[PDB]
Amino acid sequence: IAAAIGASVNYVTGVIARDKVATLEQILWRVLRGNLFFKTVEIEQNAFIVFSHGDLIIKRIRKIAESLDANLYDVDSSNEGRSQQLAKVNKNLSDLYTVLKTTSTTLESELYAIAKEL
Amino acid sequence: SQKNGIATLLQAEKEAHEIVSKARKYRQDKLKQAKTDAAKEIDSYKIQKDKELKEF
Amino acid sequence: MATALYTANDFILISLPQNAQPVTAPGSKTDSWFNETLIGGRAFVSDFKIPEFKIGSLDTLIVESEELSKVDNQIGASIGKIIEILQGLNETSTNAYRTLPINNMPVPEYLENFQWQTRKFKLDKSIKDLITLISNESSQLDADVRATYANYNSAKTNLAAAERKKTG
Amino acid sequence: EQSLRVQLVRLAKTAYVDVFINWFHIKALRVYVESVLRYGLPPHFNIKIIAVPPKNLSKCKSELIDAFGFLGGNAFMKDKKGKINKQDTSLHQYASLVDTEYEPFVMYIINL
Amino acid sequence: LTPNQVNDELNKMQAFIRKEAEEKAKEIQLKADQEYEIEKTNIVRNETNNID
Repeated sequence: IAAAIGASVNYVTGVIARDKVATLEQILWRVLRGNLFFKTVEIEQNAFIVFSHGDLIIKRIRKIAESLDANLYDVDSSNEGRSQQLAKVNKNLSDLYTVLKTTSTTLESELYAIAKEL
Repeated sequence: SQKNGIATLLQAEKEAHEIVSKARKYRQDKLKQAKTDAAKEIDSYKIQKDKELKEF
Repeated sequence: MATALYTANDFILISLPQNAQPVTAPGSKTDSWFNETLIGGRAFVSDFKIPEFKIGSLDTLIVESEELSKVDNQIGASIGKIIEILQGLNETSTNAYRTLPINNMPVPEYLENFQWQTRKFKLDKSIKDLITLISNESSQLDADVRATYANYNSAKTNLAAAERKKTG
Repeated sequence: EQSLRVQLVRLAKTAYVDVFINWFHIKALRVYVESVLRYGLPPHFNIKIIAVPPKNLSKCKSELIDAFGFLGGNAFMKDKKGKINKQDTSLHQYASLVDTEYEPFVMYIINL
Repeated sequence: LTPNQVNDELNKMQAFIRKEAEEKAKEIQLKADQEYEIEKTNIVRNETNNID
């Protein structure tokens, strides 16, 4: 915070489904990219990994991340455009949730009319 | 050490960004200074020519 | 051992921080340890320290490592090909070029006098051009050996043919 | 053929001494550079090259691993100790390049 | 890891961040002292040539 609502510090948020492959990435990062990583981890429902890095080595960390398959992006959502980012992301997700429902209702209406007809 | 370590990173990055911006600030300021310190050399040479033109 | 044969001096290169301590022998300095402790006291430890060059940036540091790994292989490929040829002909020992003197000084001793040698290489050149320079010299020298060896085989073919005409 | 043969032996020894000096420079540079990258400080790093007597390589590799490996970090530390020179398997052979295992401190094994 | 391992890696980090910054900034202002001399000399010499 107070830096990751901007682009002052670089964070790489990401989801990964093996903490085991995350271990492999920490060894790699360290050998060729030194100790510029600070590695924090939370168990999620996936695993939340976070590497934190400079703003001029950004692409270098990404290559490594890409190759072992992680969703390490500097920002993982594109709804961004209100400050803080999270407020836009929450409103878009309120539109998303009801838009699937409405679709289901349409699917149902068509199932009732035409199963017998079919 | 979770927020102490990140605090270390965050502070370092602000501090790097500011030292490099200070050297860039220094370059802008010297190029403007060059424009200024060349403006002083021109009108001391011109009045030198004015002085010996007056002898004629 | 018996899974590998050695009969010539072998080397391990280490670099460690100068503040380090071994935990296999706490209460020792790294330098003191190499001589006294390490493999039954029979380790020969040699100087290999080199100073600072000029480093582009931190950013540049990354690019340099990658190249160094690659050039190290490539030179290694070349030196192996030269040795394989000298050995192959058996007009020079096959039993050396593992601990055959360089600058007519035994190889563990050569490394002991190795502190960053000068032939064309100075500590006031940039690191990127030393990585490049070195590799260009190595590739030229090997390509020369490959061409002269190539020529020597075309010559063997001609000598057999000609001989056959002379009495075959 | 006769001219080529003498030229070939003379050239190969002269080229060999120059490439030896060249190669060790990349190894010296590299180990220093890799230290600078992984450890940072101190700005001058303590580099030594150890000439090992024949057949005591296995013992050497182990004692250094035990002693210094802790500095590189516990994550970095893997056990796959041992060495297979025959082509029966390709495990048990350290190099930072492979994901299979890694060196746990800046160590290169040089085999002439 | 260990807390201890992690704190050595934290000092090392701020060391690397600092290294990048001095080394780049040191270069930028040295080139600027050189830009100054050349540039200033050039503007003057043009106008004095006209004055002559």
